[PDB]
Amino acid sequence: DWVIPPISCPENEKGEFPKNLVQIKSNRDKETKVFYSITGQGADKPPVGVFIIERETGWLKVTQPLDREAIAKYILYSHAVSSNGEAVEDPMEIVITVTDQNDN
Repeated sequence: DWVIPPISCPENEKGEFPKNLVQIKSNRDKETKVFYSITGQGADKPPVGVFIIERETGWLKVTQPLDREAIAKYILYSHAVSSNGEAVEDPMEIVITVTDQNDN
């Protein structure tokens, strides 16, 4: 079921950017295919241009990895819409915690 406010994002990820990190999960996805949207520091606010999400699949991808040395937990806001044409967004706060890279 789509119910998990907290999320995890690796740091110092190396490979091919932009790169995907984790899928998103809302809630209204129990009545109609809901699409996503993102806004807040990391997307539109400084640092602007870091995280990006697919309003269709809800895949959370980023152009820049995270850094525990800088921030241990990032926070973003998102909106929801019905792939049918009806808006179903709501002030949703997504919490993204940082986790040790695959290196350990």
